[PDB]
Amino acid sequence: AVGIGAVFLGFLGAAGSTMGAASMTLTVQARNLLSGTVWGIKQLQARVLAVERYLRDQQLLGIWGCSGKLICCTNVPWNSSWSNRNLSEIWDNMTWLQWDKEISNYTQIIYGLLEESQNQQEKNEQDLLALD
Amino acid sequence: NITDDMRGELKNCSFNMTTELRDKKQKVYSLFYRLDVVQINSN
Amino acid sequence: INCTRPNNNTRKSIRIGPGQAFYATGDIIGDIRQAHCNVSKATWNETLGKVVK
Amino acid sequence: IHLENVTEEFNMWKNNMVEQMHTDIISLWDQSLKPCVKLTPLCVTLQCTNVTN
Ligand SMILES: *[C@@H]1O[C@H](CO)[C@@H](O[C@@H]2O[C@H](CO)[C@@H](O[C@@H]3O[C@H](CO)[C@@H](O)[C@H](O[C@H]4O[C@H](CO)[C@@H](O)[C@H](O)[C@@H]4O)[C@@H]3O)[C@H](O)[C@H]2NC(C)=O)[C@H](O)[C@H]1NC(C)=O
Ligand SMILES: *[C@@H]1O[C@H](CO)[C@@H](O[C@@H]2O[C@H](CO)[C@@H](O[C@@H]3O[C@H](CO)[C@@H](O)[C@H](O)[C@@H]3O)[C@H](O)[C@H]2NC(C)=O)[C@H](O)[C@H]1NC(C)=O
Ligand SMILES: *[C@@H]1O[C@H](CO)[C@@H](O[C@@H]2O[C@H](CO)[C@@H](O)[C@H](O)[C@H]2NC(C)=O)[C@H](O)[C@H]1NC(C)=O
Ligand SMILES: *[C@@H]1O[C@H](CO)[C@@H](O)[C@H](O)[C@H]1NC(C)=O
Ligand SMILES: *[C@@H]1O[C@H](CO)[C@@H](O)[C@H](O)[C@H]1NC(C)=O
Repeated sequence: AVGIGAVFLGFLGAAGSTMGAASMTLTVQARNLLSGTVWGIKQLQARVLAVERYLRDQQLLGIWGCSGKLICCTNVPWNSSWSNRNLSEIWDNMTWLQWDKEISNYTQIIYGLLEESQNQQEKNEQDLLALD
Repeated sequence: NITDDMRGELKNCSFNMTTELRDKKQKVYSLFYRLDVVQINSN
Repeated sequence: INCTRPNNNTRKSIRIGPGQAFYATGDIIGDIRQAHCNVSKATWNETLGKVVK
Repeated sequence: IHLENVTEEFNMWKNNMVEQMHTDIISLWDQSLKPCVKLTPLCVTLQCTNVTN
């Protein structure tokens, strides 16, 4: 009597779907990430740990090319040695959990690559607006 | 063996003290250095 | 530097009240001696020569 | 809300949150005693006898 689309659009509802259809919701996850005599100490360090995490992720996006877009692109191609999966199968076959456990080794390479690529993009954009 | 001109630095002090129970008092002794007791005022 | 008290020392527990405790110097076994410290002579002389330099 | 096509391994034995709950309940238990009253003057010699029966 409540409808199934609402609990599809609920928090962490699309964890079991394919990633292509799970792309249709991120804002609920992002919103529920943020905020929604001795004990208040524990309360308070939990709250500031949560906002410390949120600022770390916002800074990792801020050093990257996209700040509030929530869906980004870049200028580094995907190394096929990382995945060697078909482009059709990844969006309609796998869930994010098994995608994470696949690509979980290839981490902190891609981070530094994004940093390097858009640092080079920053100096290129500075050069283009300097010649003009 | 006490030297009358030098001084020992340890004193044997016996005193009343409470017990586990209130109505019972006890007599206990210990040792202390000269530098933590002073004389109050024969005996 | 070496530093010691050469006296052998026994403690003694004294119950003050309910669930209380207190430690006190009980008996002293052996020679009633005096605590002291030692340093090496020539090292102290040489280090004082360095600081006077 | 329900979640689907999902396999998750659980364990109650290597689970946490029973540990800090066992901490927190004894913690609140001790928070419920600091306003209360000690009985340090009560430990005393007791003249006891059998009840009237
Ligand atoms: C626990 O032990 C205590 C010990 O002190 C006990 O308290 C005492 O009990 C006795 C008997 O119950 C009391 O004596 C009575 O006192 C009342 C009040 O003064 C009198 O009226 C009583 O007189 C009646 O009984 C007499 C017996 O000959 C009759 O002659 C008379 O006509 C009355 O009918 C009797 O003397 C005593 O006063 C108390 N003391 C205190 C301080 O309370 C207590 O009862 C015990 N409790 C339990 C649960 O075991
Ligand atoms: C430990 O506590 C006890 C108990 O209070 C102390 O003992 C009491 O000491 C006083 C004075 O020293 C005694 O009074 C004197 O007693 C003698 C002997 O009868 C009498 O001749 C004097 O005229 C005077 O009345 C008191 O009797 C004594 N009581 C008991 C039970 O011993 C004691 O001094 C405390 N200290 C030590 C180290 O024990
Ligand atoms: C200080 O004195 C105590 C007296 O008890 C010594 O302890 C004894 O040491 C001997 C030999 O080491 C043992 O056989 C006894 O069993 C010990 N008794 C106790 C009660 O422990 C202690 O060794 C002395 N310390 C020094 C440095 O001489
Ligand atoms: C991840 O990498 C480790 C070593 O780097 C390797 O042992 C493991 O098999 C890898 N996992 C996957 C799913 O490739
Ligand atoms: C008191 O207690 C003892 C032991 O419980 C019992 O033997 C005795 O009958 C009781 N009553 C009296 C009046 O002593």
